[PDB]
Amino acid sequence: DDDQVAFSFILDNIVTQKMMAVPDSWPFHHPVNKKFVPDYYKVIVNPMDLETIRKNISKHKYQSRESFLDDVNLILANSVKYNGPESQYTKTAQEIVNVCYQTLTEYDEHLTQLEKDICTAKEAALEEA
Ligand SMILES: C/C=C/Cn1cc(-c2cccc(C(=O)N(C)C)c2)c2cc[nH]c2c1=O
Repeated sequence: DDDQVAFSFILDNIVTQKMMAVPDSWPFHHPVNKKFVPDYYKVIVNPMDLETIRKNISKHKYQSRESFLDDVNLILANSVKYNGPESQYTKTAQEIVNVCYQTLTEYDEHLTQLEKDICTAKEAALEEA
C-alpha cells in the first residue's frame, strides 16, 4: 500500500502548503455552517471544502490526479454558482484551483511515476484474486 501512502502524502502537502496558504482562503477550509450561510445547502448540491479533501486523502480516496482535481474543481464550480463569476470568493477559489494545477505540474514526473505504480500494484492484487 505504500506508493498510495506516498501519493496521498504529497496531495496532502499540496493542500496544506499551497491551497490553504492562499490569502483569505479561510471560507474554503471547512464545510459551510448553515448558521452562517443559511441558503448554502439549498443552492449547492455537491458541497466541497479543503477539510473534506484532506479527510479524503487520509482515507486514500484519490488514486490519481484526476479524481483529486475533480474535487478541487468542484470548490470553484460551487463558488461560481453560489457567489457569481466575479465575486471575491470566486477569485480566491480560482487562485486555490490555479495554484493546485501549477504544483501538480511542477511535480508531474514523480506523480506520473506514482500513478502508474499504484495501478501496477492494483493489478498484482487482482492476479491474486
Ligand atoms: C465550502 C466553502 C464554501 C465557500 N463559501 C464560504 C462562505 C462562508 C462565509 C462565512 C462563514 C462560513 C462558514 O460556514 N464557516 C467559516 C464555517 C462560510 C460563503 C459566504 C458566501 N459565500 C460563501 C462561500 O462560497
